Amino acid sequence: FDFGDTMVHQAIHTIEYCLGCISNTASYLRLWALSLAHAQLSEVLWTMVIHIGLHVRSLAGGLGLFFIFAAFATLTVAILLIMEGLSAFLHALRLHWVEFQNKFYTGTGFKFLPFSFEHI
Amino acid sequence: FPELYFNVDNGYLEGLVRGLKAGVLSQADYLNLVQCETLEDLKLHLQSTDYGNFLANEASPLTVSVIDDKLKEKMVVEFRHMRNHAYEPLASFLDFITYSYMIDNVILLITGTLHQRSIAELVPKCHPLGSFEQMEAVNIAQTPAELYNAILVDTPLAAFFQDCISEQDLDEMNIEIIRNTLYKAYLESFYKFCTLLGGTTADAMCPILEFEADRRAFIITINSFGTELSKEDRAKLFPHCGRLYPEGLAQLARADDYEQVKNVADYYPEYKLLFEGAGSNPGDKTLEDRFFEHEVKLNKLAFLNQFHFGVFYAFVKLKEQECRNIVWIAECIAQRHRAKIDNYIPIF
Amino acid sequence: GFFSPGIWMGLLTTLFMLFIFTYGLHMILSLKTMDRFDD
Amino acid sequence: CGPKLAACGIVLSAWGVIMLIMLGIFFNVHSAVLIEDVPFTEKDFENGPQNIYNLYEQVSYNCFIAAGLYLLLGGFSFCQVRLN
Amino acid sequence: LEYSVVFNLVLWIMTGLALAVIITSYNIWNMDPGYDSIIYR
Amino acid sequence: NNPEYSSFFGVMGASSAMVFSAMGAAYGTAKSGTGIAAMSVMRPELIMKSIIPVVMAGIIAIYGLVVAVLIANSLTDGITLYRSFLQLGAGLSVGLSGLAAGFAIGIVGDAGVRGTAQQPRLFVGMILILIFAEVLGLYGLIVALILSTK
Amino acid sequence: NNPEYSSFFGVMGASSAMVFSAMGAAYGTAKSGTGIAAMSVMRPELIMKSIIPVVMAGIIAIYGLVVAVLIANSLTDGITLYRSFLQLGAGLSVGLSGLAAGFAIGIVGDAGVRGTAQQPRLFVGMILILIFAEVLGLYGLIVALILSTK
Amino acid sequence: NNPEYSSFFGVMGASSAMVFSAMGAAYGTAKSGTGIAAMSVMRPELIMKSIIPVVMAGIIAIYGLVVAVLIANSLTDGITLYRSFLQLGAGLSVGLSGLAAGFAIGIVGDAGVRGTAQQPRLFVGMILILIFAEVLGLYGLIVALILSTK
Amino acid sequence: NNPEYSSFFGVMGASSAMVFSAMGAAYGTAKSGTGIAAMSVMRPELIMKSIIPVVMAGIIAIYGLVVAVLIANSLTDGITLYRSFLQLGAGLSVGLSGLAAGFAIGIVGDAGVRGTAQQPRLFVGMILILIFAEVLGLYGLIVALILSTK
Amino acid sequence: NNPEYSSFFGVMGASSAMVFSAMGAAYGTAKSGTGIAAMSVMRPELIMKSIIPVVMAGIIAIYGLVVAVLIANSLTDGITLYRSFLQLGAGLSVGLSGLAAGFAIGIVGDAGVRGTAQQPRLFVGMILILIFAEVLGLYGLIVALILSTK
Amino acid sequence: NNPEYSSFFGVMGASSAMVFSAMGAAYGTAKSGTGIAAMSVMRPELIMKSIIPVVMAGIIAIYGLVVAVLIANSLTDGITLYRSFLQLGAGLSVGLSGLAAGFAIGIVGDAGVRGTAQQPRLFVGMILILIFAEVLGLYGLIVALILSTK
Amino acid sequence: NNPEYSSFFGVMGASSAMVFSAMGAAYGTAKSGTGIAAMSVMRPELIMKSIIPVVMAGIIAIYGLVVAVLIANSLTDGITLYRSFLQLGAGLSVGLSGLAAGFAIGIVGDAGVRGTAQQPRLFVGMILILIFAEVLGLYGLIVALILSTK
Amino acid sequence: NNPEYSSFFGVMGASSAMVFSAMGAAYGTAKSGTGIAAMSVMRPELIMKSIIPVVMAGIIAIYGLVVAVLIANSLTDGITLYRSFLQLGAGLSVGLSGLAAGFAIGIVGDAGVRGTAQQPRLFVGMILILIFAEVLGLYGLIVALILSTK
Amino acid sequence: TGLELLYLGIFVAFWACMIVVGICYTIFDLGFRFDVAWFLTETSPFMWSNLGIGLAISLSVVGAAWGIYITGSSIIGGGVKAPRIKTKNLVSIIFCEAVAIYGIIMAIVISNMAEPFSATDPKAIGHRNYHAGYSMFGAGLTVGLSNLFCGVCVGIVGSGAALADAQNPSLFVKILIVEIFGSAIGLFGVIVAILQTSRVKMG
Repeated sequence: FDFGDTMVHQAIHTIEYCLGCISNTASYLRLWALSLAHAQLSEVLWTMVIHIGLHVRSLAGGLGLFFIFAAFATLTVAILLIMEGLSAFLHALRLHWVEFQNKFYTGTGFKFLPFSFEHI
Repeated sequence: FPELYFNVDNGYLEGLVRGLKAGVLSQADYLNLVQCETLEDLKLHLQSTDYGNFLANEASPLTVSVIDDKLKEKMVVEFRHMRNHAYEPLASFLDFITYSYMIDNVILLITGTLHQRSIAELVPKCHPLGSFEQMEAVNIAQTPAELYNAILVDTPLAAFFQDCISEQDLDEMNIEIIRNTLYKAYLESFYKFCTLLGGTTADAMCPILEFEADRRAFIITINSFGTELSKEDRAKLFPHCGRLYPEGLAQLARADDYEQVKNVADYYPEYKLLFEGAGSNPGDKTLEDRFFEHEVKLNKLAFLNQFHFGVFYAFVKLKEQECRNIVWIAECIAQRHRAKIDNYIPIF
Repeated sequence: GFFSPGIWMGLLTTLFMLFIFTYGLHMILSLKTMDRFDD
Repeated sequence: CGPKLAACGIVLSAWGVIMLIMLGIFFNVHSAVLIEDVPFTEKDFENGPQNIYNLYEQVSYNCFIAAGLYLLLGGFSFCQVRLN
Repeated sequence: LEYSVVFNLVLWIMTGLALAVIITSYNIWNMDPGYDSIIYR
Repeated sequence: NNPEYSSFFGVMGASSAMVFSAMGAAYGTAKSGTGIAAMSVMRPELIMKSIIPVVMAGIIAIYGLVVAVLIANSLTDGITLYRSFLQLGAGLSVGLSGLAAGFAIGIVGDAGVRGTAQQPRLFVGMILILIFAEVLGLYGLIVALILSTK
Repeated sequence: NNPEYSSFFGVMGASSAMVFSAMGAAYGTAKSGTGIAAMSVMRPELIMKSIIPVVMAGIIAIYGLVVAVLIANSLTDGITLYRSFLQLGAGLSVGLSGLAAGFAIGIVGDAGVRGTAQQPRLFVGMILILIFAEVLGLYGLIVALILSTK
Repeated sequence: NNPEYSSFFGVMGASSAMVFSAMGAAYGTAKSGTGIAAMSVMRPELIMKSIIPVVMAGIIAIYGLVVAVLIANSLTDGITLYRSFLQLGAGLSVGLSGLAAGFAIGIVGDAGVRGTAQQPRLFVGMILILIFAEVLGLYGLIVALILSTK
Repeated sequence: NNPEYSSFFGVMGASSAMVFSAMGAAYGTAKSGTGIAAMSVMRPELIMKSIIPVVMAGIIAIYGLVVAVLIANSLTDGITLYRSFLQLGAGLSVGLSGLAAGFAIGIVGDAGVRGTAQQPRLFVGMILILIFAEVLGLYGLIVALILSTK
Repeated sequence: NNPEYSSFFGVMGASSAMVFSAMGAAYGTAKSGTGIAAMSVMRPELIMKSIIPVVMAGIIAIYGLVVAVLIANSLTDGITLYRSFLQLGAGLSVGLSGLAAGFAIGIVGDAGVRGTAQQPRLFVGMILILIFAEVLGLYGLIVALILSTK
Repeated sequence: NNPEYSSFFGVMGASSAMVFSAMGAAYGTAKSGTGIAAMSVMRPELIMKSIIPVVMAGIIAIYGLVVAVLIANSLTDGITLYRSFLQLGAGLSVGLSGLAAGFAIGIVGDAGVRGTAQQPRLFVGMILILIFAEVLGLYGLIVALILSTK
Repeated sequence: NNPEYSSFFGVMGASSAMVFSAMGAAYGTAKSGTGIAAMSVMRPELIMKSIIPVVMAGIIAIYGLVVAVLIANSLTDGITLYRSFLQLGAGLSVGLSGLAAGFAIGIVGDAGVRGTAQQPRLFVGMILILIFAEVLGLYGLIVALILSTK
Repeated sequence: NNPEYSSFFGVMGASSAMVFSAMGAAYGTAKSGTGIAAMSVMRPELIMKSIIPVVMAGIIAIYGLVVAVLIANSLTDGITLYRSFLQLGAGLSVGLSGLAAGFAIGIVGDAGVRGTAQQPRLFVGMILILIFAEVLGLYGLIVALILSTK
Repeated sequence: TGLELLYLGIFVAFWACMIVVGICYTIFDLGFRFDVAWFLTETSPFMWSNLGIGLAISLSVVGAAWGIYITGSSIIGGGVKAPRIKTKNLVSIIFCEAVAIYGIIMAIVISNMAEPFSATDPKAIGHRNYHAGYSMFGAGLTVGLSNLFCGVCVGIVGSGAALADAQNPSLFVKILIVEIFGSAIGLFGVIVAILQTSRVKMG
């Protein structure tokens, strides 16, 4: 064993924990951050679109509202349901991979690989 | 971007070299040349185009070796003219063309000096596009160490040696490792120069120089398999510019059979079509012929702009290919081996 | 103040014709000569 | 058409109806949050709530009509997804 | 009075002298010393 | 009473918070998106995993949005000038720190992705280095929250 | 009551919403449309799939247009200086965020399309990365809608 | 009545509408023309199909002219400072949008024709990318009408 | 009474503490992060030791955070102009010193990582070199703490 | 009556007429001179024919002199700003036109001389192309004469 | 009545007269001398004849001296601004014309001298072209004498 | 009677007289000295002759000194702006003319020494060319002696 | 009697005398040291001689120190603005002349040291060159001592 | 490199001052200085007019100069290997001269509309006179800069035609269409400049 490498590893871990108690403590602000973004996007995507179908008469508004709502659905899917979803997905993975797991999960080892016909 | 400055110094030379680019043999011209039966006819056909009088004041018993020399004589006179007429931004670029020949001339000088031959006997064998102005290296010639110091003093090449080859390396390395190591430093330096000449020069030059870096890597790999070169010596010679540099360059350096090289070319659809397009079987186009064919298809893209240096480099490499073409036609005619006469590369 | 009529008009000319002079001087300082001549 | 357009029309039909009927309800209950969607005017503040209530009915009808077009898109697409 | 005159005289003389120093300083700072017979060794 | 120009500095707060953050996230996405595109050529497997820097660069836009919205919704005609300087201070403290973080994510994302093409073990190291880049936006957010509510 | 010069800032908002988003969408179209052309020689099939960067570059100019029209409809001969600054803020905040988004769409589009030509699997990643670029215009639009309507 | 200098900004609007559209249409025509001419030696039939980028660059010159005529005919010594600023805005908006469009038209025109002469199937895609360059001029025009007519 | 602009130099203090420290930490992270990524291929085991320059770059942004927070905590509308200049001096003192420390950490990190992979012995040296960079952020902090409490 | 400084602009007119025309003539003589030198080595017989672009560059200095003298004779202590600005307009209109025309003569000279060396048929065309550039000098002189005599 | 300050412009006349003429003659001597030295390794007999460019550069400095001294010998306390601006315009008009003439002498001297060593017939051409360069210094003198004697 | 601030321009005279002459002599000594050192590699004997461009560069520093001394000894508290401007003019005229001379001395000293290394005949031409560079300092001096004593 | 905002010029003199002389000595050391290091590779024995250009650069810092200390002891509260300008003049005149000597030393040091190793004779010539650089500092000292005690 | 770093150095130093000055005059409560109303009144209308006239010529001539040397240097270069170039391609120069002609047409018109005031107070000068000054400026600036761009364009594409014609005689006739679209830019720079001038009168 080496006392030098032991100090390097234990110092890095201690520093990452001590600085983590600033940065990782702040890191969960990501939640608020993206939540606000999601809410704003949703309100804008409604406001810039749906109101075109909100004409003063039943027929004249309802006919336009069909196509206007389809554009609204398309945009809310691509932006929110797909991409901001994928954002939250990937951020939450990061929160697990570091800010959670770094307290306890070493995450080093060989993957077990069962030999099988299923690999054909 | 370029038009703020380009025509201020280069507008004439651009119009000149484009004039010389009109003066090329089309496919329709080659389809006259290959029909004829002797060098006297070859002369009479070439006499009708910009090669007019290239075989004037010369012996009636023509030989393909005289045709070869007089084709190059035209090309080198045209180049020396453009280099004398150019201003420093272009002239430094034209000098970058000439290093690709001065390297090979220095390989002769080192080779003869390592065999104790006087360099004055090598002078007539040096390529005219790489002849030196300073001659104390040539005049002294006493020892490889003396030549190496004289090279660093006299020659524009001095910077390339300092980046890659010491005097002690020159004493121990084979001259073909020297050729490719100097060339590695050269192509990377000339590519860096073309990235610093941003915009239309960079966008015309980088496709070519990045291809030449890949081309060395592919060809050096398939040629190394039968040889004492290690995987480390391959890695030491592959130029770092080409599309392979992030990974495929290391994969080639590991590779030791043609299929493992095609497994790199499969990641790059241009190169996949080059290898798929040549098995090198009897009557096939070879891998080498496809690299020369593709290099022409890239050089043809230089003239599709108006204001950049890519035309001068592409022009030299196209007239070089015109010399190789007309010599190859002249061999097939002179030896009656018409079965491969079609293997010229259709430049334009 | 920091400016007066003859000064402000003096600069809107001078800090204009000095731009013109620099365009002139850029082209003149861009002058070069060949390092070589024909045989 | 092809199956891609029919699958699009199925998903659009479902989500369009689900949302537009919820809006039609929220308009018919005259919920306070919905005001910004209603195309009212300065005269609609005269007399009392009767003017704004008539607009809530008109706008609720816009959504029921639009949901009807999504039901028609549904029936068409549930045929086309089987036919293609 | 004449503060704009003093100020512009001082400002443009000091701009001109600052540029003529800075430009001259740049040209002398970044000359090629050109010792070619030894620069490679 | 309170000076007529006062809300101009509060507006530049909100604007800077969004603008410089969008420049930061754009640089981050441009450089890392280039690295992903170049890496993909011989790595169909890594394309999805490599999006990490790109999405992380997006966070800087959102920190910019958070402060920009937080300032923008706090503006009024009556603004005390002091509150406008706090809002400029905030909008730069996030905005330019997000520019800094975006630079780091762009350079690191590009290099980290290419290095991961060469050596798949780097994927963990890339995440860790991108955290030390990304937190520069977060520190800029913290200061901008404190300033925009002092 | 209000300075006659007051509307000047609000006009620079309406202008800058369109100007800097046009620059962003122009660069986004120029850079990616150079890549599409270079690609198409090798892969004639990918032309219609490769347009998407250009479509998103168009969308950034639409965010410019949205705010530019919203401000230009909001302007009036006596506008309160507060609202004039809020409009300058909206204009810059969409406009320069649009520029940043356009830079990202440009770089990502060029790299993404060339990479796709060499690796068809990149197309999925390229679209995702392009949405993470194009949304920077949309975040600028959010703040600009807030400021112009506040 | 109105201030003595009032018409100056509106005049700069009419000038900027033309000048930046002459910059945009010049670069768009110059860059496209270099492409068209250099290309045409390789494919002498494709000049007519390839003129379209220059016609798009002429269209964004028309946008600058239309606005500059409208500003110039709206001007008078009696003009109120408000409309003198709206006209400045219309002039910068169309002028620099036409500049952006022209920059894009030049790049995609040149890359487009150079690609097309190698691979004629690019043409249908080239038209679409050029439309998304030229329409930035149309969004510049839309804003500039909505300002200058107010 | 104290001039109403007096807080401006205070918030520029807090901004400069943050921003220039984040710029230093970003550059220190970007160069060292390039070094790590480019090193990883030849010595994959060195990634976890090689993070140290990156961590020290991150620390420089923490120095800027601390001072920007201390400045922010000390602000008030009624602040005497003297104290606001102290806060600017503190802000620039940490902020630009951290820029300097970050520049050094970037250059030392990139050289230090690439050297260490060819020769492990360098590590013992380059950590001490990096200490002598990072201490510049500490001196900038010490001065900024003194100044911001006079 | 008139301002104490009034004569300054008209003096700068007289100066600019000479100075910018000397700059244009100098460049025109320097480029043509370089052309002549590097032509004469190969075609010594063409010197006496090829000096033409040099004398024409010399004539562009004369156009400046004509105006510079005509302005200088027109000056007086009491000169009204009207006449003084007409003289400055004259100063630019000749001066920068001579600077422009001189650059075209210099470049067309340097091309034309090195062209004629290889192709005697150029010698008429070169002088037609140069006479167009000399008329650009007249299009300065003519208005500068008109302004000075107003 | 005569103001203070007035002698400054007349002094900057006498300065500019000498300074820009010395810069013209220095450049003219520096290029010409480079030409003579780099030439005279091959053709030593041409050293003496090739001095002429350097002599004409010297004459440009003499024109600067003559104007500077003429102005200096006609500065006076309480000079009217009229004569003082005339002295400024004179000093620029020689000084910058002599600067331009100096660039022409320099370039022509270097091209003509290194050319003449390859081809002796160039010499008569070089002298004529140097006269067309050198006369620009005389035009700067004629205008400067005219202005400085009103 | 006469203003404070009057001495400032005369002091900038003494400064410019020395600073620009020392810059001139420094360039002349730098460029010449690097030439001499490089030359001596081939030629062991030419050093004590080839020093002369450095000695003439040394003279330029003495011209600056002479004027800077004359200026410095002339200044007093009560000095009129008229003598002060004359002292500025003197200091600029010697200063920048000594700079122009020093620029030429450096270039012709270096070229002259390099040519003399290969060809000893050049030394006489080198001295003549160098006198025509050195005299520019002397013309600067002559004007500055006149102005500072006017 | 005397104004405030007045000792500032004399203080910038005290600083400049040291700062520019340190910059002069720093360049004069940085080039010279690169020379000594690059030289020593083949001629180790020359170091204790070839240090001279560095020692000379050290004397340029000492010239700065002498004037900066002289001014720093010559200042007083409310110093007459005349002496404050003289000390500014001194502080630039030694400072920037030291900077000029530093540039000359740095160049001839880096050339002369390399040259001395290839040519052992050069060392005497090199000192005789360096004396003509170092004396530029001494000329800057002379004028600065005159001015600061005038 | 060097002059671009000098132009950038001046440009950044200038805007770094202007950000600070604009902040200072806002925050110190000094909006009674930075009086753009003062700048636009006390600057004489004759200055704005004569910069307009001078730039209307000179910028048109600068655009026509690049027009000439960009096409001309290609005409000469191609002409060596293709003598046919030296006549047909001259039309591109004629369109560069036409861009200068458009300058001088417009600038003579504007010049021959200027007249002296006999007054010096902004109230007595009055709106008509100011509007003449500013209009003649913007008009003269608009023809000048529009011709600057137009002439560079026609230059560029005239080298276009010439370098293509050097390789195939037929191309010039078809390529000539781009020179027409280039030339229209200078004509637009006249039409608007006439309109910008068309209503003015000094007195």
